[PDB]
Amino acid sequence: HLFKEAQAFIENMYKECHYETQIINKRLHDIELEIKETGTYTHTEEELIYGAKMAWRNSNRCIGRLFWDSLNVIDARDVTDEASFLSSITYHITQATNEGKLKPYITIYAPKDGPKIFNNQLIRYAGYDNCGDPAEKEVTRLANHLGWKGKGTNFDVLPLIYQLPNESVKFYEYPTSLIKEVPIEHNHYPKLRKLNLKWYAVPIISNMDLKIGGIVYPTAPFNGWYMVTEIGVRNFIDDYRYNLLEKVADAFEFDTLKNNSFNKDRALVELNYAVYHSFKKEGVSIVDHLTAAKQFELFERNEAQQGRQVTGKWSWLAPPLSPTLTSNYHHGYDNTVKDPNFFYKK
Amino acid sequence: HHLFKEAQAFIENMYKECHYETQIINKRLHDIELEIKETGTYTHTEEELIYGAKMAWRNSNRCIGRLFWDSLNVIDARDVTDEASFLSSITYHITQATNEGKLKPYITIYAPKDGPKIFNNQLIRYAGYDNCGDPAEKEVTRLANHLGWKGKGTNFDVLPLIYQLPNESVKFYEYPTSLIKEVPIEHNHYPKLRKLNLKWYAVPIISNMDLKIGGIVYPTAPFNGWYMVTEIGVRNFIDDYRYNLLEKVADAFEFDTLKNNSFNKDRALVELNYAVYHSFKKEGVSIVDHLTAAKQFELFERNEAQQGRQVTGKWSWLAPPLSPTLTSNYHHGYDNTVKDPNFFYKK
Ligand code: HEM
Ligand code: HEM
Ligand SMILES: OC[C@H]1O[C@@](CO)(O[C@H]2O[C@H](CO)[C@@H](O)[C@H](O)[C@H]2O)[C@@H](O)[C@@H]1O
Ligand SMILES: OC[C@H]1O[C@@](CO)(O[C@H]2O[C@H](CO)[C@@H](O)[C@H](O)[C@H]2O)[C@@H](O)[C@@H]1O
Repeated sequence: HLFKEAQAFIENMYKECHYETQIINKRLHDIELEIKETGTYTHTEEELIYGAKMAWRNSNRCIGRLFWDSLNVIDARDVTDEASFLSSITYHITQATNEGKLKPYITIYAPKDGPKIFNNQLIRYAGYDNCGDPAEKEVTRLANHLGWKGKGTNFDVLPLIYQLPNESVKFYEYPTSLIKEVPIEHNHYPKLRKLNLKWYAVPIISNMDLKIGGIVYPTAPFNGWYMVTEIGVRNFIDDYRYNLLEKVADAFEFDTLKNNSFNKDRALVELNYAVYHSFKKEGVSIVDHLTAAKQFELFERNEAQQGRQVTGKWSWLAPPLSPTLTSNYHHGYDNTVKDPNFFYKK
Repeated sequence: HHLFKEAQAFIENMYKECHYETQIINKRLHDIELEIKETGTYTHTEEELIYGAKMAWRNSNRCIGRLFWDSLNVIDARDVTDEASFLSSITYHITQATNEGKLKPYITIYAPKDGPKIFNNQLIRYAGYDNCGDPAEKEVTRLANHLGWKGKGTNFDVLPLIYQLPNESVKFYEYPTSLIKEVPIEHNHYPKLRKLNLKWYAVPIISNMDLKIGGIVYPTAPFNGWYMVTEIGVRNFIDDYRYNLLEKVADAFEFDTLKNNSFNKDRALVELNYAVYHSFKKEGVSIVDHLTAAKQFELFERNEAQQGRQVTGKWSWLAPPLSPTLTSNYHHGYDNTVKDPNFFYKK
């Protein structure tokens, strides 16, 4: 079964790379071998780089796949000592941030006996009883249990929580200078700044499994740049998250929030307008929900031109703001999940 | 036989819900089994027809307004076979449904075999032309024109009923003006919007679906409820394959630009729904906003739990096309199993 998934991957990659049937066979030969010698096989560095790009390209729930081939992949399968591991994490965050103009990065670690990461994202705000991000409560209790103690504000950057093989779980705090943050303000509603809201620049998912032709990489944090509604609608407004609708509505001076007023709806638009332009002011990359969809159309065009069909999960590709104003809203998608890809941990 | 299976499942589900003794159910199943052998199908007890229609609305996975299923006003018109009575029954439904603005949910079920045939998508819809009107009603408008119907050629020409009684040509019938309640759209804060001369009808009456109850298919059974703001303010007015009014409306709201990062497109959308909502309110026509409708759906789920029934649904349709994250249904999935009785699109 392993060789079967492996074969599938090699064929697709090489066919897409216009490789002579000849070498394809040689490669399958080499693989079939070490699968017997070992139990699994090892991807060439070209396959690892191409496999991760393909995984992003098959990520059905991703609206930003237009830039899939832009991924900067880092082979860290050899990282086994604490110093180099930590060094690789900070390097990723530093190179991804790129002084504001974010760059797609993925740091792939060893598929077996490798560094384990417990964070949902390399960068997240703690979640406490009376403040913080409710979604990060679990990971925050773990941090505290380990000995970590944050300032206790609404935006305490959680530390990297990791564990090397044959060692206990540890946590590492990033120097604040490493994490770029964006104060949120509205150039038409002075009172918004008074709420002291802000968000980090780079979203680095570190709790998913990367699968390339049979091999499963349990640790391979990756990042892109935000799309307004992620911060302005879900992070800040979801009732199970920061749930700031009321405080923000006040900053916008809406005397009421009765459903009849449609102020709840106006507050959402304004908040995303503030988030977007606050990021723009800090020189940090961000894309608005509608532009993000236009870029997605191009992705679809670029794929059809390469003879590939487009898969996707409708409910995710559609933004939580003026969804009908996006092309993808008006038709369905084939949610078929292909390999390579990213999956949730069991 | 296949028919009896479905009739039985319906009878059992229904009578069980009404707490009817086992003997009552078995007696009914006998009578049904009997008349299927003697005639091909069976006839629904008037009670079964009324409760069956309500179970159909309650099982409709795509409907956010199911909290009111219990209140459906069912009209049995399986006896109507002549034209004059057919039309009369239509104006009656429209009359009762509208109720001068205090809209009431109604459904008229005609004969399941050899009954009146209806071609409209909704009893009330605006004509669709090549240079104006509702693009969605092009096909139906072509038919109306072919039959000799001729409208003033505006963006809002109320189409005529198009029907056909057995062994008779397809005809069209124009509703009296007084019969069709309409609402002019205007925004209190934006006087320029009135200048667009927009409006919409009060009652949404679906007339293009099949009602299925215990194996019995009722092809002609128009139903209605009242509108939820986004159906008009977002889809009907803004979809590019509908009236496509974003640019025009934006100008009425005086937006200097519609470039994406300006977010005016989104403000324009919220403002247009605010207009549509209060316009209906000003004219005294029932309407519910998207968020309020979703709150009522929460109640529906609470009531259904208390009745031992599970709730099915189609997520993408339940989530409104405006600030969907502000509705509870957006944050979890829904079992889209289609149970009977139910409504179906005509094949
Ligand atoms: C370049 C900028 C990018 C943009 C703007 C973009 C945008 C998005 C958005 C809006 C989501 C929805 C998140 C949510 O609301 O839950 C998402 C999900 C996703 N994206 Fe992208 N993306 C980008 C880069 C990346 C990269 C680099 C990868 C892969 C290496 C990727 C993989 C995915 C995956 C796996 C999901 C689903 C994750 C989940 O299940 O929660 N994205 N992306
Ligand atoms: C009493 C007020 C009601 C409200 C506010 C309500 C609201 C809605 C909404 C918002 C939709 C989606 C429309 C669209 O986007 O195309 C819908 C669909 C639906 N509703 Fe309701 N509804 C009501 C009454 C009814 C009644 C009385 C019935 C059944 C006898 C019903 C049957 C359905 C069905 C079958 C659909 C799907 C129709 C389609 O496929 O286009 N609804 N309703
Ligand atoms: O936009 C992509 C999305 O559209 C659907 C709608 O059914 O299919 C269309 O696009 C495909 C290309 O990805 C074509 O293969 C297909 O023929 C066309 O109808 C979805 O299947 C697809 O996910
Ligand atoms: O809300 C209905 C919807 O919820 C799901 C999961 O999203 O089912 C869970 O919640 C129901 C509460 O209404 C329970 O009856 C059900 O047992 C539970 O699993 C869907 O399956 C359902 O469509």
